[PDB]
Amino acid sequence: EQPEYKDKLIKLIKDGAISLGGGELIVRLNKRDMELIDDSTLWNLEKEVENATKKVTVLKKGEPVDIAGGCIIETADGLKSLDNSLEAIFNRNLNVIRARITEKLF
Repeated sequence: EQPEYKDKLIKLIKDGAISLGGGELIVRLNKRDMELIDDSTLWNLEKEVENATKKVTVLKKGEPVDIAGGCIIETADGLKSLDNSLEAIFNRNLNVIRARITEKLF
């Protein structure tokens, strides 16, 4: 299989849910290799979406990305960029500042 974190992708879209507070956010997934994959179980994706929030989320366009799908709203009042590159190039930005916070304002 090798697709062990292919359920992490769903654990990432669900993470973006509450972090968006989205009713209908047309989730633009991580290319076709995800646009055919993550949107194979559709009513299983929109489960906890209408739960904690208000309404259910339906994925749409399949724009080529990295590893994780950025869930941007149709009524573009907001745009959560939960990509892999915005989590792995952002996780360093967390540490580089935190290493800078090992002396700052002393």
